[PDB]
Amino acid sequence: SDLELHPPSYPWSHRGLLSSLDHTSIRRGFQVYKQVCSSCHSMDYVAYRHLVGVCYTEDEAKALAEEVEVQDGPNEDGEMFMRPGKLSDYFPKPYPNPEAARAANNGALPPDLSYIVRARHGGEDYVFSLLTGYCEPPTGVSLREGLYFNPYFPGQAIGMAPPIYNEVLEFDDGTPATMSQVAKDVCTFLRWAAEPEHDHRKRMGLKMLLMMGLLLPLVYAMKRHKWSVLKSRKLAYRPPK
Amino acid sequence: SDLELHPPSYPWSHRGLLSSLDHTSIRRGFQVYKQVCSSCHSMDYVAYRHLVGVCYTEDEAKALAEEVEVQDGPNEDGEMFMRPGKLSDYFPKPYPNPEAARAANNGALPPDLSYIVRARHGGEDYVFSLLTGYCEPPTGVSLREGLYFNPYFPGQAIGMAPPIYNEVLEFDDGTPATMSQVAKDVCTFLRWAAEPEHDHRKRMGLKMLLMMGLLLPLVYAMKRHKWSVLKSRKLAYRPPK
Amino acid sequence: AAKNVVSQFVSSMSASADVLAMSKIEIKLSDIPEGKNMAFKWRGKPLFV
Amino acid sequence: AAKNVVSQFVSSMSASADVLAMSKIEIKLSDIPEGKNMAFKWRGKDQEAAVEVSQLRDPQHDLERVKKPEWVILIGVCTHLGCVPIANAGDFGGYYCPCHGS
Amino acid sequence: MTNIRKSHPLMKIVNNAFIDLPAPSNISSWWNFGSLLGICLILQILTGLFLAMHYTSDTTTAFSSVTHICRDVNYGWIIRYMHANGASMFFICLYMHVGRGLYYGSYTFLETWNIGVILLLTVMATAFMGYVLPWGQMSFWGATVITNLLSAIPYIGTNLVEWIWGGFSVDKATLTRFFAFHFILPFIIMAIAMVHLLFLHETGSNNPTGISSDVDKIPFHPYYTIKDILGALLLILALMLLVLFAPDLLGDPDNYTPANPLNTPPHIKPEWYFLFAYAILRSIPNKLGGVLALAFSILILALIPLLHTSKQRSMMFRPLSQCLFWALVADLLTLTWIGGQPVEHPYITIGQLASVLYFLLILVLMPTAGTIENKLLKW
Amino acid sequence: MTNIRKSHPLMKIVNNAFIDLPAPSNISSWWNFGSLLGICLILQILTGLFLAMHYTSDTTTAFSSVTHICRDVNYGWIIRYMHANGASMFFICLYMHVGRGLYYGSYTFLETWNIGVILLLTVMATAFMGYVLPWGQMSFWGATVITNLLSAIPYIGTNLVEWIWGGFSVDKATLTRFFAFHFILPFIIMAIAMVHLLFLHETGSNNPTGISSDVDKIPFHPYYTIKDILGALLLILALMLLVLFAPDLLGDPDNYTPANPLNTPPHIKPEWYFLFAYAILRSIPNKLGGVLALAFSILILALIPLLHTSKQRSMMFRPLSQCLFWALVADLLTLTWIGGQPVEHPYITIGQLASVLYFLLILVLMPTAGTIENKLLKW
Amino acid sequence: GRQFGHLTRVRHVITYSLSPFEQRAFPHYFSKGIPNVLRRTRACILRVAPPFVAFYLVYTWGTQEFEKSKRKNPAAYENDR
Amino acid sequence: GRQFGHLTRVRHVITYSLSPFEQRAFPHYFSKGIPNVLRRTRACILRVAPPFVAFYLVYTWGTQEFEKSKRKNPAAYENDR
Ligand code: HEC
Ligand code: HEC
Ligand code: HEM
Ligand code: HEM
Ligand code: HEM
Ligand code: HEM
Ligand code: FES
Repeated sequence: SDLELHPPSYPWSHRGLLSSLDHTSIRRGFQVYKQVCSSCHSMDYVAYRHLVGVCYTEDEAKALAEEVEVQDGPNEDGEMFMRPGKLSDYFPKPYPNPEAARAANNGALPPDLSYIVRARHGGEDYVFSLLTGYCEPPTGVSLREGLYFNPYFPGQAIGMAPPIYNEVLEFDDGTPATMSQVAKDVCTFLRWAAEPEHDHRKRMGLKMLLMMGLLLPLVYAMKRHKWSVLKSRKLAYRPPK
Repeated sequence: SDLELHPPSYPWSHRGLLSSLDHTSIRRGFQVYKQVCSSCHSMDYVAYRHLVGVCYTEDEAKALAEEVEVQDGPNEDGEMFMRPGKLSDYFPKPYPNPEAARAANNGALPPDLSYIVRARHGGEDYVFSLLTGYCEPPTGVSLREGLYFNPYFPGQAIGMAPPIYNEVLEFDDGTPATMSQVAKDVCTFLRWAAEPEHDHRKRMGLKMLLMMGLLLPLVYAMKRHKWSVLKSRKLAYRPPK
Repeated sequence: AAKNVVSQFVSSMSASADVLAMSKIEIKLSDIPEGKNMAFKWRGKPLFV
Repeated sequence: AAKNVVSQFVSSMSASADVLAMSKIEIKLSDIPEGKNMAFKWRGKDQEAAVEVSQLRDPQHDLERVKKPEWVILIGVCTHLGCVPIANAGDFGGYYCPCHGS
Repeated sequence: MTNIRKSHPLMKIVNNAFIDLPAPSNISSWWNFGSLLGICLILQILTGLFLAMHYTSDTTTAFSSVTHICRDVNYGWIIRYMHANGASMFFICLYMHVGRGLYYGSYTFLETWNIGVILLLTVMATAFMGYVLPWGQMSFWGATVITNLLSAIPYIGTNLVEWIWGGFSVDKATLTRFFAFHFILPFIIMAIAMVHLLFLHETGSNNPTGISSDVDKIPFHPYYTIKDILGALLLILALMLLVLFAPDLLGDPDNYTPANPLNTPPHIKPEWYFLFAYAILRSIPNKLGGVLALAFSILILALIPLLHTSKQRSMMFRPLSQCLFWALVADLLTLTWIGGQPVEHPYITIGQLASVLYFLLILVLMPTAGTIENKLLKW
Repeated sequence: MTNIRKSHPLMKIVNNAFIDLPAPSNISSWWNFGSLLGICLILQILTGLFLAMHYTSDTTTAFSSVTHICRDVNYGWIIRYMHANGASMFFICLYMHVGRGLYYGSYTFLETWNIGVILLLTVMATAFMGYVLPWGQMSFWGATVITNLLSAIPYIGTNLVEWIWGGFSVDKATLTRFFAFHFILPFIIMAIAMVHLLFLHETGSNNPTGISSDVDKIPFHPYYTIKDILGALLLILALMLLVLFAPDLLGDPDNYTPANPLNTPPHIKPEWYFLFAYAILRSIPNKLGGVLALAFSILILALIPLLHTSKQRSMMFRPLSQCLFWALVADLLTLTWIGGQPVEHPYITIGQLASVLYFLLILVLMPTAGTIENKLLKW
Repeated sequence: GRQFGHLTRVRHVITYSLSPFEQRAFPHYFSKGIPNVLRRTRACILRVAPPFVAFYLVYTWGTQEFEKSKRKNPAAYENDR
Repeated sequence: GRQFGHLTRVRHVITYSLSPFEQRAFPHYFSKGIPNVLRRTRACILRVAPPFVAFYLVYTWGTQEFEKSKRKNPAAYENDR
C-alpha cells in the first residue's frame, strides 16, 4: 500500500523516434556489469557475438571473452572447457543455483536482468531513479537490516546495498567516474540488451514510411479513377406516361 | 562376412497366440538383473510400478524398491534424494555416462536392454542362443582378448565374459539354479519388458474375434437382402416392331 | 465396440499413470515433535508442517 | 516488397548464428602416434592448428602427417592406420590412396 | 459462355460465384471488413508457422527456445511480433465486422447470423490458448485461473478440471495438449469460413438503407475489388507501424518472467480484449452466479434477432434507438477501464453499476423503442 | 422438391451430389477403393493427433518421450501402432485404387488423372517425414541419405542441402522443421481430395466393360453404400489383427536404437514400400543418372494416357496386352526383393537386368500391342 | 437464375455516363467536398458525442473519488489517533 | 439436366422384379454358385499365373546363384593357396 512513484521521463540518446544508441557509453556500462552486477544478478542470454555492435573488434572482445570463462574440462574427457574459445558462450553465473543464489544473498533472490527492462513498468527511468534514490528513513519507520529504504522499491525497502557512488570505478575511456554518470552510463546498456536489433530495426521504419507515402495516394488516385464513373451518374425518368 | 546363424525356434509359455507370460520365472529373472546385468547394461524406462503384474505385493516391491536407490540429497536443499520413496523412480545406472561406461568396459559400449528385443532380429531365441553358445576358437582363428568367440555375435567375438553358469545364483523360490534355467528363466523377462500390456493386450484379440464373426455374415445377409432385387431382374424386349 | 473405442479414446487424455503417481507422495507424517517443524512435499507447492 | 519481404521468411530457414560458430577454428587435437580413434565429430571436428581444414577424412582427419609435421597420428596410427590406413571401408582396402595420401 | 475460360475446367464455373456476384451501389467502407477479415487470417497462418519451426513446447525448456527465436534466428524478432501484433488488430477487425451488423441491423438474415455467431466463439478461445504459449507468468496464472473458475459445477465439476489438466497441476499435459489445439484449431475455422459466406450468396448482399437495391447492382470484379486493394493494405500500415517503432505498446502484458508455480504476480488481468468479460466475472459475489453471468453475457447476440420489432430495418432511419446503440457502445467501452482496474470499492460499485445497466440497454430499451415510433409514425 | 429437407438449408442441396449420384450396375469390389481410401485418412487423423499430444520433438529429448508414450500413457501402446499400422495398409489401399485404373484403363478421363497423380506424389513424401519422427537410427541415416542424394545438381545443388538442413548436420532444424510439415501437410491433401472427386462428378462413373452404361444407372444411397459398409470394416480386421498379435511383423524396421550420428547400422534400406524406387537408384553407376532415373521413374504415370492407341477401352477385352499388364506386375514385385537385398553382384546384374526391362514393358510393348489387334480384328 | 438476367423487372429508366478519361480524378475535390464535411459531421454529432462526455467525467470523477479514499490516511482520521 | 430425366432415349424394354421379402438371401447359394468358381477361376488363370512362376524360380535361382558366390571361399580357390 505504498504510493507508487513514477520516474520523471528523461531525454535520452535513444529516446526520440530515430534516436539511436551510442555505444561509447554502452562499452563503458558493460565494464560496470563486468565490475558490479556480476556480483549476483546475471544475464544468461547473449553470446560474445556483440563484437562490433558494441564496437568491440573481433579480436578485442574475443581476447576480452577469453579471460572471462575458464572452468574444469578434465572429467574423463567429458568437459565443457576452460577459456571459452568462441563467442557462443554465455556468462558464468555467480551462483550455480537459486538455493546457492538466495542463501548467499540471505533470502533475497537477485533476478536475471536480461529482459528485466521489459518486465518492470516504466522503462529505464524506473531503474535510474531506483539507482538514484536512497532516502533517510522517515521518523516512524524501521527496516529489515539488509533492506535499504528507497521509495522506488515497491515495498520501499531493498536488501541491495547502494553500489554506485562517484567513482566506484574507472571507465575504459578514463572518463572521471561519477555516481550519476556511472549510473546514467549504464542506463543505455540494458535498454540495448532486450533488443539488439533496436538500432538496426529502426531502419525499416524510415524505409517503410517513404515507401508508404508512395502508394496510398497512388491507390487513392486509381480507386477514384474507377469510381469516377459511378459518382458521375445521371438519371432520367421519361415515362411514356 | 560371417554366415549369419539363426536361432531354432523354441516353444514358449507365451509363444502361442493366446499363450501368456508366467510371472513365476519373471520374478526370478528379475533377480538376475538385480544380480547380473546391473553390472553394465541398463534399463531406464520402467518405474517400480510393476508391482502386482510381476506379482509383487504393493509393499513387497515397495520395500524392495526402497533398498535399490540413490545418492545424496543434501546439496543446499537441491537434489534428488536417498531411498526412492515412490515407484516412479528408475534404476541407478551403473555408469553415469558412455565415457564412464565405455572406458570401464574398455572400448565396449554396453547397450540399454529395455527394448533391445525389438531391436535385434529374431526374437528371444537370438539371445538365449547367444546366452547358450560359446565355442572353442577354431584352428586358424584368434581374438581380441576381451572378445570371446560365439558365432551368435555378428563378428562372432564379444567382450562380454559368459556370465551364466549352472548356479550362478539362488532363485527367489529356491529353485536349483542352472545355466540353461538361469538363462531360460530370464528369456521371458525382457520379452515382457518392451510390452507390459502384452498380457493385457491379448484380451482384445479374443474380444474382437467373437465380436467380429458376429457382424460380417449379418452385414453379408443385409447387403444381399438389398441386392436380392437387382440380381432378380428380368428383361423383356417386346417391340411394337 | 463403440463403447470400447470411444471410451479407450477418452481415458487416454485423462490422466498419466505417472502423473497420478505424483499425487501426494508425502505421507510422513510424524517425524516432527509437537510444534517442531518438519517438512514434506505437497501437491507441488511447499508445505511447512 | 517481396524481394526484401519474402527473403526474410525464407532466410529464417537458411542458417543460424549458432552453428555459424562451427567451421572449426580450434581444431586442435591431439593424439600422439597410434591411437586412432582420433575422431570426434562436430560434423567437422581451420582446423588452426595450422592451417588447415583441407581434409583427410571426417572426424579428426586431421591432415597428412600434417604435411609431415604433427597430425595426431601422423600416419602411422593404429588399426589400420592413418592415411593408408585402409581404414577405407569396413575397414579395407583402398585406404587413403589416391597416390601421395595428400 | 462460348469458349469462356470460366467453364473449360468445370472448376472455374464455381469461380463465377465472384466475378459476376452482383453488388450494391452505395456501400460504406464499413463493408470492407468482411473481406478484410480473411486477410489477417492468411497472413497469420504463415507467421506462427515459420515461428512454429524453431519453437518447441517442453515444460522445462520451451520458453527458453523463444529467447533463441527473436535473437539468433534469422530475422526471428520481426516474426514473433508479427504473428502477435496481428492478433489484436484482427480482433479489432472482428468487432467492426460485427459493428456493421447492428448499425444496419443486417442480422435479418437468420441462420447466417448464428453462423457468424459460432464462428467467432471459437476464435477468441483460440488465441487464449495461443496466449499460453509464451509461458509467461501472466500466462501461467491466467491459465491457472480460468480452469479453477470452471470447477464450480455442482456435481460433476471436479474431474473435468484435472481431466482437462491431466493432473493436479498446470504441467506438461496442460501445456503441450494445447500446442496441438492452439495450432490445429484455426484451420477448421478457415474451413468454416466459406460456409458462412455461402448463405450470403443465397440472397446477395445487404445495403445501408434497409432498402432492397435490386433495381441497381454492380459487377464485383472491377470495382469493390479496387476499394479492397486500398482497404486491405491500409491495415498493414499501423500493423507494420506499431510493430517496429512501439512494439510493446500493446505488449502491455509484461511477463517474460519465467513462470514461477509458487510465486504470484502483483496483478493478474487477462490481456486487453477479454477484460470486460473478465470484469463482469468480478461483479457477482456468487462465484457460480458470475459464470452463468459471464458466459451467457455474449450469448445475448444469438438473442438479438428475436427482438427486432420495427417496420423498417436500418437504424440510420430510426434516430431514437441510435442513441441506445451509441449508449451501449461506451457502456462496453466503460467496462473496459473498470475491468482495467483492481478490486477497490469506488470502482467496485461503479463496476457493480454498469452490469445491470448493460442488459437493460440491450434487452429492454432496444425492443421497447421502436414500438412507439410506429405509433408516432402512424404505422 | 416440395418440402424436401434437401433444399431447406441451401447446404443440403449440395448434399444431393451423393444421394442421387447415379451409379453403374456391374461393379467390382475393385470400385470400393476410391471411397475406401478416405477411410484410412480419417482414422489416421485422430491417432497421430492424440499421439501428438504427449510426444515432443526436441533433438536431445524427443525420442525419450516416445518411450513414455507406449508405457505410462493411458493405452499409449495401442495408439502408436495404430497410426503406424494404418500407414502401410493405406498405401496398399493406394496402389489398388491405381490398380483398378489401368486394368479398366479408366484414365481416359484426362486431367482427373493428373489430379490423381499429384495427389499421390505428396502423400508418400508425407510419411517419409513421418518416418523421421521416431528418431531411430534407420530414420536418421535414411534421412541423412536422401538429402545427400539431392546435392548432385551441377551448379546450385550445394546450398539447397544445407538450406533444407539449416546447417551442416541433421540436427534440430532438420527435425523440428518437419514436425510441422509431417503434421501440417496432410490436411491440404484432404482439401485436395474433394477436388479430385469433383471432376468425376462431371461425367459420372466408369464401368468394367469400357461400355457407356447410361442405359442403366442406380441411386447410390441404398446400395453401394451397403457394399461400402461391408468393404469398409473388412480393412479394420487385418488392420486390427496385425496390430495386436504380430505388431512388429511389418515393423521390420528395427531401430529403437537412439540414433548415433557417428555410428552407422550394418544395413540401410528405407521401409518396405519405397524400396523398388530406392532399388532403381542403385542401378545407374552415374549418381546423377539414377536421379533422373529414380524421380522420373514414377512420372511415367503422367505419360500413360498419351499411349492409349486402341479402339476399345477396357483391357478385359484385349487379352494380349493383359499379359503385359501382369507381366509388368511381377516386374514391379520383382524389383522389391532385389531392392530387398544388398549390393552384391548376382543380385546386381539381376537388378541391372529388370531396370531397362521395366521401361520396355510399359513404354513400348503396351503401345505396340493394340495396333495389331485392330488389324487382327479388321479394324 | 443467371444472376443478373432474372433479377427484377424495371421500366423506363435511363442512364448517362462517360469514359473515365473524359474527366479528372479531382473535379474540384477540395472546393466542392470540403463543405460536405459539415452536413455529415453535424448530422450525427447531435446524436452521438454527449454520452462519451459523461464517461470522461466519470473517468476523472471516480479517479478523484478514488484518489482521496486511499491516498491520504491522515485525512478522515488525521495521524492524531 | 435433371440427372435421370434427360439421360438417353430408350424404347420397348420391360423389367420384372419382386419384393426382397418374396425370396431368400440364399437361393441355392452353395449348390448353384460353387460351379461358377471354375469358369472364372479358369478364365484368367490361363492368362495370368505363369509369369509369376518364372519369378519364383528367379527368386530361388538367383539366391542359390548368389549363395555359392560368397558363402564358400574354399570353393573356386580352396584354402590351398
Ligand atoms: C549485493 C550484491 C549485489 C550487487 C553488488 C548488485 N546487485 Fe543489485 N541486487 C542484489 C540483491 C540480492 C537484490 C535484492 C535485495 C533484496 O531482495 O532485498 C538486488 C536488487 C537489485 C535489483 C532490484 C531487485 C529486482 O527484483 O529487480 C536490481 C534491478 C539489481 N539489483 C540490479 C543490480 C544493479 C543494476 C547493480 C549495479 C548498480 C547491482 N544489482 C549490483 C544483488 C546485487
Ligand atoms: C562384464 C560386465 C557385464 C556383464 C556381467 C553382463 N553384461 Fe553383457 N555385456 C557387457 C559388455 C561390455 C558387452 C559388449 C562386449 C563388447 O562389446 O565386446 C556385453 C554384451 C552384451 C550383449 C550383446 C551386446 C549388444 O550390443 O547387445 C547383451 C545383450 C548383454 N551383454 C546383456 C547382458 C546379459 C543378458 C547379461 C546376463 C547374462 C549381461 N549382459 C551381463 C557387459 C556386461
Ligand atoms: C473472422 C470472422 C469472419 C469472417 C472472415 C467473415 C467473413 C465475412 C465476409 C467475407 C462477409 C461478406 C462481406 C461482409 O458482409 O462483411 C461477411 C459477412 C457477414 N458476416 Fe462474417 N465474417 C466473420 C465474422 C462474422 C461474425 C463474427 C459474424 C456475426 C457474429 C458474422 C456475420 C456476418 C454477417 C451478418 C454478414 C453480412 C453483413 C452485411 O450484410 O453487411 N461474420 N463475413
Ligand atoms: C488469427 C490467427 C491466430 C491467432 C490470433 C493466434 C494466437 C496466438 C497467440 C495468442 C499467440 C501468443 C501471443 C504471443 O506470442 O505474443 C500466438 C503465437 C503463436 N501462434 Fe497463434 N494464433 C493464430 C493462428 C496461428 C497460426 C496460423 C499458427 C501457426 C501456423 C499459430 C501458432 C502460433 C505459434 C507457433 C505461436 C508461437 C509464437 C509465439 O508464441 O511467440 N497460431 N498465436
Ligand atoms: C488417397 C488418395 C485418393 C483418394 C482418397 C481417392 C479418392 C477417390 C474416390 C472416392 C474415387 C471415386 C471412387 C473410385 O472411382 O475409386 C476416386 C476415383 C478415381 N481416382 Fe482417386 N483417389 C485417390 C487417389 C487417386 C490416385 C493416386 C489416382 C491416380 C494416380 C486417382 C485417380 C482416380 C481415378 C482415375 C478415379 C476414377 C477411377 C474409375 O473410374 O474407376 N485417385 N478416387
Ligand atoms: C495417412 C496419414 C498419415 C501417415 C501415413 C503419416 C505418417 C506417419 C509416419 C510415417 C509416422 C511414423 C511411423 C511410426 O511412428 O511408426 C507417423 C507417426 C506420427 N504421425 Fe503421421 N502421418 C499421417 C497423418 C498424420 C496425422 C493425421 C498426424 C497427426 C494428427 C500425424 C502425425 C504423426 C505423429 C504425431 C506421429 C507420432 C507417432 C509416432 O511417430 O510414433 N500424421 N505418421
Ligand atoms: S478466486 Fe482467488 S480471490 Fe477470487
